[PDB]
Amino acid sequence: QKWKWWEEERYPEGIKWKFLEHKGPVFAPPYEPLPENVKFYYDGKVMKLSPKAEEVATFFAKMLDHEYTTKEIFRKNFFKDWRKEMTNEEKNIITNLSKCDFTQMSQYFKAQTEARKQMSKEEKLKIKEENEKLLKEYGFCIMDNHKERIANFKIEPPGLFRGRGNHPKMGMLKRRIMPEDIIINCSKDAKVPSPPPGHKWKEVRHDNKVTWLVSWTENIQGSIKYIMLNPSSRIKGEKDWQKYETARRLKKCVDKIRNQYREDWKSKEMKVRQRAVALYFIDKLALRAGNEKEEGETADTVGCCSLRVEHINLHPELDGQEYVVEFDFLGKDSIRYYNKVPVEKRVFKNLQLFMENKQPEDDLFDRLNTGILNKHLQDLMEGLTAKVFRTYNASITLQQQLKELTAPDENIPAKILSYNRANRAVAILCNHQRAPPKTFEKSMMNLQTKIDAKKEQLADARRDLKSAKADAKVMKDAKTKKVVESKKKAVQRLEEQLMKLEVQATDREENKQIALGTSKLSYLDPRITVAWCKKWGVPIEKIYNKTQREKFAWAIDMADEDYEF
DNA sequence: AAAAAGACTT
DNA sequence: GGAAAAATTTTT
DNA sequence: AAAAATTTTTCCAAGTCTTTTT
Ligand SMILES: O=C1NC(=O)c2c1c1c3ccc(O)cc3[nH]c1c1c2c2ccc(O)cc2n1C1O[C@H](CO)[C@@H](O)[C@H](O)[C@H]1O
Repeated sequence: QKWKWWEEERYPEGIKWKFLEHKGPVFAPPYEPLPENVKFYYDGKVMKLSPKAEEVATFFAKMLDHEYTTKEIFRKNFFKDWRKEMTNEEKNIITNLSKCDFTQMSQYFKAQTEARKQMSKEEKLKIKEENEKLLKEYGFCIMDNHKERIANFKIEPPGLFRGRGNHPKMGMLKRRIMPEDIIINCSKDAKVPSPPPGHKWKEVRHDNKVTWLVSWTENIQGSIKYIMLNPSSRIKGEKDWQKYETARRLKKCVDKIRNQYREDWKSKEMKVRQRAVALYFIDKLALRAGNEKEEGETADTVGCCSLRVEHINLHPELDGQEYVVEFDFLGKDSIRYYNKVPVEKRVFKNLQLFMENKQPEDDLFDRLNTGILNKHLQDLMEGLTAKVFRTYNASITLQQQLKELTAPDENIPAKILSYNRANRAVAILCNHQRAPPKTFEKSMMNLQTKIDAKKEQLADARRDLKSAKADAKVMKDAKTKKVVESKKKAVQRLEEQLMKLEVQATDREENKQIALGTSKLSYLDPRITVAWCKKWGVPIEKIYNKTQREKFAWAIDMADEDYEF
């Protein structure tokens, strides 16, 4: 049938749903104990571990081939949380982690992973079918007259935290979520889910002000984790559309604001002069608005409104250009932003006033935060917040670059290269850097020998064409004229295959150190892509995959070739 | 306000 | 949503 | 067949921003 929610009357602000019914969450598979043959050693003597401690042991044993299991924090934190999980007799023997031997456990787990790849077709088909019924019983929920798919109905299995970068809590045990940790959300008129036999849920609420189905607190940072609906849903979609419409509401007066902060660099007060240079960095240079986070709980990473004096270095003339600012800091997910950038005169002179009488450990932009920045952005435009500047700047840049890289005479695969090249341009700006895959980028040798193999085929096609024109000299008739037709059609068809493999090769080389993914899903308006695909006749299925085609369903229907962001 | 929470992004 | 796995696929 | 490159689920957190409590 297919529900077109985008044609319906917008949902009144306040309420998110009227009805909500779901079979609750699926719990993480229980611990399957280690057999009599797999032994844990301590001080070279055998030790049978109690089911609680043996479970945490398995969590360290599996990551043993990694490099972080030698880090001080990972080992301190781990051993702390492991000592808790032990019995009073084990706490007395096991004084340190360094005298423990996990090798037999680690080998068993490297053996089971290997034994799972050698599993028979009859067995694999049995797991894949009982996995697809789990998806039909717990995978969907009812939300207002329609069935909507759930995002992550499965609850996270217990293991060890690593997080990203230099984390202070890395190594800590993520404890198993029991039904008693779960808060349920459904309507009054709905069938409240039944908890696992001989268990009870923490609290069953009916909050129609919220979009979640199940929620709970996780022990590492204490933040609330949620079971939300799949992107194809109304609730996640109507909001994603709204986002991209508030990026357009910025476009019609962006130049007005971009020519306001410029004059504010010459302002009277210090607070007004800081807020303006901050806004410049977010807009033109693409920085996330740095929210102040607690120290010693998360990694030391910053953003704009949280940048420190040590993070930026000033240089007058570097390699030929005036007023250069050198950025060197770890952003979200510990990803480094290195940027040497020629700015205006009044900016470079302003940064000196901010770094005046301050130490390297102090915050560059004092008398400012994200809330002080956002209050001004609300009085500049309704709904405007600091992240709309990444959405706008990304979406507009995708449109400008497509209007430049799409040649009307190009064939279909070459047009795709253009969209990727334009996607790439947005990935570099919005800082979605990546590290080259370990030993997998050497398979570039195997992709080039597919292009050099097609040249071997064309070096026989061009020399097959030369036997069509050299035989036209001796006896020219209707049978010899067909050899100049059939052996010219082949040269053109093998040449369009070499072009296709040279197009798809330039993609992988230039897109080595960046990622299109984040931008594609969360920053680029899909209507810009659909308009493009309808304009050049390129089928959408060649740009958007199975998942994204369902997420952006609203853009695939409602959007003509004439859409202008 | 000004932390501390809770809800959605990315 | 990127990085690692697993369910598929193309080269061997 | 059986090693190997490409493709799609399943692991794992870290931000932005609004809403409570203190
Ligand atoms: O960029 C990301 N880095 C991440 O580590 C990440 C990201 C995204 C993400 C980026 C763009 C986007 O559009 C959606 C997205 N969902 C993410 C992550 C996670 C993520 C990480 C750990 C985890 O346990 C659940 C997660 N979900 C998930 O996102 C939500 C977290 O509450 C849930 O819907 C569910 O856990 C699962 O989908």
